[PDB]
Amino acid sequence: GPGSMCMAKVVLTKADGGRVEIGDVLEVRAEGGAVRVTTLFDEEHAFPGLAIGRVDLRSGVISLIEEQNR
Amino acid sequence: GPGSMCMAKVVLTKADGGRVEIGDVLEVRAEGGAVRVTTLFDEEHAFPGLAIGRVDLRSGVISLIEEQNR
Repeated sequence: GPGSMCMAKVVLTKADGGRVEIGDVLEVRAEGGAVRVTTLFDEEHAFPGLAIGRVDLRSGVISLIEEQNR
Repeated sequence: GPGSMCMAKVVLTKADGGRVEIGDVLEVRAEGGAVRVTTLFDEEHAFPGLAIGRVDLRSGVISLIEEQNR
């Protein structure tokens, strides 16, 4: 199989108050105005006005929050 | 049954310019003015004026950056 590795899921909330979730994530990045997310299958996603809030390596979860410096 | 667990490292830099690294990280949390870091062995570290910059599950690496929202 693939051997030793780690992977996770991202969860976030829209300006509408709607929840959104992304599986099979290999990396997450906070830019100077947005959060970026990239999967095992090379799909990239990007969300303006977010920041990275919490990370958990036991559960395999990342939670994003709405940034307040903007 | 196989082990489902993962852990990371955290990397950051002090206001004195001193480089800092933390191993065996279980979870990380950005509060409204500080980052907190908790280990697999129930130790804890805390750092005011940081935010989470990157989370790289492929490598097991978390990177912190200086908060601009002060």
